[PDB]
Amino acid sequence: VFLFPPKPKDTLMISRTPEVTCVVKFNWYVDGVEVHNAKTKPREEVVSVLTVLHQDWLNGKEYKCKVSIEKTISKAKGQPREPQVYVLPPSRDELTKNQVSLLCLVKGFYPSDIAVEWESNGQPENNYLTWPPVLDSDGSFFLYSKLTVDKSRWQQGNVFSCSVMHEALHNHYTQKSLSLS
Amino acid sequence: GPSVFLFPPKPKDTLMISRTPEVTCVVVDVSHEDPEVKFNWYVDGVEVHNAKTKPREEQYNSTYRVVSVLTVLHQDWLNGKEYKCKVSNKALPAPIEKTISKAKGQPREPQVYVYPPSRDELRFYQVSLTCLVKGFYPSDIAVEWESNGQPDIFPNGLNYKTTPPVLDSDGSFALVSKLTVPYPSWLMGTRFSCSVMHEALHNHYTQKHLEYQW
Amino acid sequence: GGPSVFLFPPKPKDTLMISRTPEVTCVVVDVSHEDPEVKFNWYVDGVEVHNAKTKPREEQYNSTYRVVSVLTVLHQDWLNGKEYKCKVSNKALPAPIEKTISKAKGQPREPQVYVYPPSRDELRFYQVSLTCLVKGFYPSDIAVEWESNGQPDIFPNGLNYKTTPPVLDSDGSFALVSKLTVPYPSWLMGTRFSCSVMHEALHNHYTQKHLEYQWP
Amino acid sequence: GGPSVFLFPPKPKDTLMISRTPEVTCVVVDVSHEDPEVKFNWYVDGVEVHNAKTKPREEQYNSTYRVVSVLTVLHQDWLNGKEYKCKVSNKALPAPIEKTISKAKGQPREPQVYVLPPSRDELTKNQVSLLCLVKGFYPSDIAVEWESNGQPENNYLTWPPVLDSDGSFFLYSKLTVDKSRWQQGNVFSCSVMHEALHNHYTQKSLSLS
Amino acid sequence: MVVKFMDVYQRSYCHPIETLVDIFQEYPDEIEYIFKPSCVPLMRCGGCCNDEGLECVPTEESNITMQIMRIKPHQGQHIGEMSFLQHNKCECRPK
Amino acid sequence: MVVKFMDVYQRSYCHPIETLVDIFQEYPDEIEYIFKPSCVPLMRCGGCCNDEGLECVPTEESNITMQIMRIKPHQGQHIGEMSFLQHNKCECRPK
Ligand SMILES: *[C@@H]1O[C@H](CO[C@@H]2O[C@@H](C)[C@@H](O)[C@@H](O)[C@@H]2O)[C@@H](O[C@@H]2O[C@H](CO)[C@@H](O[C@@H]3O[C@H](CO[C@H]4O[C@H](CO)[C@@H](O)[C@H](O)[C@@H]4O[C@@H]4O[C@H](CO)[C@@H](O)[C@H](O)[C@H]4NC(C)=O)[C@@H](O)[C@H](O[C@H]4O[C@H](CO)[C@@H](O)[C@H](O)[C@@H]4O[C@@H]4O[C@H](CO)[C@@H](O)[C@H](O)[C@H]4NC(C)=O)[C@@H]3O)[C@H](O)[C@H]2NC(C)=O)[C@H](O)[C@H]1NC(C)=O
Ligand SMILES: *[C@@H]1O[C@H](CO[C@@H]2O[C@@H](C)[C@@H](O)[C@@H](O)[C@@H]2O)[C@@H](O[C@@H]2O[C@H](CO)[C@@H](O[C@@H]3O[C@H](CO[C@H]4O[C@H](CO)[C@@H](O)[C@H](O)[C@@H]4O[C@@H]4O[C@H](CO)[C@@H](O)[C@H](O)[C@H]4NC(C)=O)[C@@H](O)[C@H](O[C@H]4O[C@H](CO)[C@@H](O)[C@H](O)[C@@H]4O[C@@H]4O[C@H](CO)[C@@H](O)[C@H](O)[C@H]4NC(C)=O)[C@@H]3O)[C@H](O)[C@H]2NC(C)=O)[C@H](O)[C@H]1NC(C)=O
Ligand SMILES: *[C@@H]1O[C@H](CO)[C@@H](O[C@@H]2O[C@H](CO)[C@@H](O[C@@H]3O[C@H](CO[C@H]4O[C@H](CO)[C@@H](O)[C@H](O)[C@@H]4O[C@@H]4O[C@H](CO)[C@@H](O)[C@H](O)[C@H]4NC(C)=O)[C@@H](O)[C@H](O[C@H]4O[C@H](CO)[C@@H](O)[C@H](O)[C@@H]4O)[C@@H]3O)[C@H](O)[C@H]2NC(C)=O)[C@H](O)[C@H]1NC(C)=O
Ligand SMILES: C[As](C)(=O)[O-]
Ligand SMILES: C[As](C)(=O)[O-]
Repeated sequence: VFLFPPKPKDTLMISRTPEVTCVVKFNWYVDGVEVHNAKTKPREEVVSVLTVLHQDWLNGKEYKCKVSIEKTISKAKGQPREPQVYVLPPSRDELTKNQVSLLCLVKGFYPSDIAVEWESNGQPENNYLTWPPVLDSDGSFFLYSKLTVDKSRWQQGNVFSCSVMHEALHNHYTQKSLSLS
Repeated sequence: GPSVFLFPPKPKDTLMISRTPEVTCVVVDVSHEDPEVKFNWYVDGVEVHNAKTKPREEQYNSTYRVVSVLTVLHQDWLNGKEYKCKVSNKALPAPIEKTISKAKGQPREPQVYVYPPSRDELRFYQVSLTCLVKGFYPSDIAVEWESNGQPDIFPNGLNYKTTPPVLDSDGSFALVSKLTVPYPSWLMGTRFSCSVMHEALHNHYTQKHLEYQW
Repeated sequence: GGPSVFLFPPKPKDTLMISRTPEVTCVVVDVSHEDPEVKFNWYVDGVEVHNAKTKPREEQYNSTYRVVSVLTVLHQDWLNGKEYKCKVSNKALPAPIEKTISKAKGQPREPQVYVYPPSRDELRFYQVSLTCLVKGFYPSDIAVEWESNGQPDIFPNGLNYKTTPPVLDSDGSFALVSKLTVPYPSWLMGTRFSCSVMHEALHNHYTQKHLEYQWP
Repeated sequence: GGPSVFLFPPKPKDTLMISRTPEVTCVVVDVSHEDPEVKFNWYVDGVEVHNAKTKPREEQYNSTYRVVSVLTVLHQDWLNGKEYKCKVSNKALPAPIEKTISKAKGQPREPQVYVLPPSRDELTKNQVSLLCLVKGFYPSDIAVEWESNGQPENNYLTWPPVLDSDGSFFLYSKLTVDKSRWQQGNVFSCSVMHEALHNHYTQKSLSLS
Repeated sequence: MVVKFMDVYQRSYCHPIETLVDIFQEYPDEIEYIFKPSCVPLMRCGGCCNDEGLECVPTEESNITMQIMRIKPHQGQHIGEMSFLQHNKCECRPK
Repeated sequence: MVVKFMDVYQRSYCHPIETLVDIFQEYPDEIEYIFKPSCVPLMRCGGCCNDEGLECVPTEESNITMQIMRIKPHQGQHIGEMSFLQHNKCECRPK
């Protein structure tokens, strides 16, 4: 069995529903106490999804999935750290091409649970690649996210923004913007 | 039952003729009652008798760790030859078999781009230099940083970390390498270089340089 | 050439405190490696005595031994003017060497002790000087020390004082000065410094003068 | 052995005041009545000088002679560290005896002079003790005097220099005065002369007030 | 020799440095007294930053108590325990 | 804890202390430039004396050479050697 934690974005936004995924009769125990608010998705020729509440996962509660094998998962322990967010404009060499890479550097955060997205002019940009966190030399994590855009969109002067969500950020959210010049 | 893991040669060893590429076959969870392990190496089906086996290792969890290494020729791995490691033990009824080979597909030349720190990062004493490497295939690659401040400024080496390569949207691989240096070493004009080794590069090697710009 | 002999008296503090043990020390230098054995014979007012303490020979940088013998003495014997003789016999000596020592004869005289605070001119330095004048005493045998009521927190390494050797004054008595160097704040904070003098002509062989900062 | 030689330096006050004459003194003792001849050769940094003066032979009580040779030297030569050598030749010696002397080497340090009034305890006596403290000087060559209302004092005692904990020297000089003279308000002065002093001279005074 | 740029810049960079502070600067209203020592050594933020738009400020503070002697000219003196602010951590921050 | 009066008075007494000195104030003629670091660490006399009538002053000085980034607006910039005056001995002397 593979017990996946919720998605970082779900646990940080109240509107969304964070849920543990007990990928394989199911029985869930929150720090011992049993719960029956779980569900079972159609068997795919199975997955049990346990809806959790935000503050409990973020407060380090432990979630066990016991199917009839016991496996448990919980948020990583340790002093959290606020992510630093930097945006790097395209390099001179890459401007000789039809597409350019916009980079978002996020370093110095703990735990590794984090969400990154891009957007422009109020619309979400979808053509981006985010590497998984890397353990840095000081015990914290860093990552990069790369947004690829047609050079014409960049040279026109449009503003592109890297949005980052982490538990240790004020309002669980911050943003850095980037444009020509 | 014991598990087997077969690792490929270091990208750096396969691209430099001065180095020795080798494929490594590791065995874990070996019990004390049945500690013996046999190794049968095969290339393109043909069996080979050149692997050197290293002695068992008592692990912290009371299991033994057996490893066998097989040297390979640079031209063999880069041409896509298939390598197999077969393991035999009394603890497993059927002998486990693992296979490794170089990824097939049109090789692609990596593009290398370097970036200075963001202005917002200067509130820290340590700043970040970035090297983007994208567009390359296969994923086998080596990335290092170098400086003309080595060794007089950086006697203990350079502090950099690199993402494992990930498949990008165009079917190629990409990674990022972050070099951390003190701000004055960047301010004083020290040159920093992102060095990339890949089979689709001229001489299997290229470099991009970074210096403080006024 | 040949070895030489030097006979030293007991420490004044030792002859004046019953707890302590005074001793006369007979030092022999320029002892050859070929003939390193030295025989010591001690006499007190002419009579021989056999309570002498032998010390292990000591190698010197000039490739020669320093052989020492120590004779303990009774307080009253030394103070009463008894003569102590060290006879030294060595294979390199055709005749043994003799040396005698005794307390200076003369009417004992009581020391006067006076303490002086630092001069105001000396405040330009972090370390200041406290002064103890001891005059009018005979014989020259005397002991001078400094004490302070300052806990070891103030002077963990003890007190740094030095004293002039006694010299003859215009009236036939001996006089000396002892200088105690202390940091100014230790003087400023009210530490009480004491000059302790031990001499045979003093009642109980001991007196003391005290010194501390004074405020208008 | 035989005759012994002792070479003495100039008096500190003589090397410091231009009016005075510094001199090095070569004293030869244990000279026999059989071989009473003594020749002196003087050298300054190896170069021979010829201005020396031999004093009349002096017969001692142990039936030996004492022969002295005095060499006048220059103030700056002595203070600049020149080396003065006395060579003594006598028929009773296998070879001549050579002795050398020169000013102590090292950075000279200026003395600080402090005058201490008598303690209250001693004010019950017919005479009080005024003290002059001189510390922190180098080399140890130094001179000390007392004065009062111009006239120099006579009843004072000066101890020789003592090596202090920091490698410099210090001494005390004690002036004995009648208590009436002190309590009358007279001014007493300690005069110190040393190489490292401005004009080789300083003076400190104190009086009841 | 010459001090290398690496060493100069590092030692000059924003950090808590032992600084001699006039007691009166910390107690500007205690006018009627003389203090001995008149100055105290306190860890305080000092040094330069990587950008003129940044300033070296304290981010962690604490107090330290020291025995200072207080003198009233025509009355007396006494040793008391005065407290001072010291800077435990310093960082470059936008103004 | 408390710092004992003994330790406070000693640490604050006249002596050479590492001090951060602005370069412009040591090179007021070179006002046409900008320096990185703008401040350099120099041993300078500081601290208090045993009397208010005394002041902590240097008794023997020395020169020290340091590599500094000299920036001239819109003309250029380079690491250049600059000499500074430092204090090796201090003493309390009357004002
Ligand atoms: C081989 O080396 C050894 C040792 O190495 C050397 O040791 C030191 C001292 C330096 O020399 C180093 O460079 C070197 O490494 C040589 O051994 C030395 O030999 C000389 C003789 O040639 C002796 O000189 C005598 O010293 C005494 C004083 O001794 C005390 O003080 C010394 C100060 O350093 C100290 O080292 C001694 O150990 C000793 O210390 C005392 O010890 C006692 C006992 O333990 C203790 O209770 C005391 O508290 C302690 N005190 C102190 C302060 O430490 C000195 O008094 C002698 O002077 C008299 O005799 C001379 C020659 O006769 C004469 O010139 C003097 O003017 C004086 O003359 C009068 O003599 C009569 C009787 O003879 C006497 O009644 C009078 O009172 C006296 N005075 C007057 C005014 O009349 C003498 O100078 C060294 O002490 C001795 N060193 C040691 C460590 O033993 C050895 O010579 C070398 N050999 C060769 C061939 O070169
Ligand atoms: C026969 O008699 C004569 C003289 O007659 C006698 O005189 C007096 C003393 C009475 O006893 C009388 O009854 C009697 O008749 C004897 O001659 C004597 O011989 C001894 C040695 O055998 C000499 O000892 C040396 O003395 C010097 C100091 O001398 C000055 O001070 C004396 C008083 O303290 C004074 O008497 C002297 O005249 C002399 O006075 C100085 O004179 C000069 C110029 O004239 C003047 O500028 C000065 O101002 C003035 N000073 C004063 C105070 O007045 C002493 O320093 C010597 O010590 C060194 O040598 C020792 C032995 O070599 C050694 O142990 C010491 O440690 C020291 O040497 C150390 O080591 C080396 C030496 O190897 C040396 O280079 C180092 O520098 C030194 N180390 C240190 C750290 O310093 C020495 O003790 C007497 O001076 C001398 N008397 C006279 C008047 O000349 C004769 O010995 C008799 N014969 C026999 C067989 O016994
Ligand atoms: C008792 O303790 C033992 C030691 O701690 C345990 O051994 C470990 O067992 C686990 C599983 O039981 C293995 O997990 C696998 O690891 C593979 C990667 O191994 C590399 O990385 C690990 C950690 O980073 C390192 O310790 C290894 O030594 C190995 O390092 C590489 O070694 C090669 C050989 O020379 C070298 O060339 C490389 O440079 C070097 N790289 C690094 C970074 O060090 C994974 O790839 C495996 O992946 C599985 O899952 C994949 C996804 O599904 C799948 O594609 C794969 O096919 C595979 O199934 C797997 O996760 C540990 O490697 C192993 N450690 C060692 C040292 O052997 C033992 O299990 C334990 N026994 C118990 C508890 O009963
Ligand atoms: C330290 As010095 C030899 O100058 O007194
Ligand atoms: C200033 As108070 C010693 O009287 O408390």
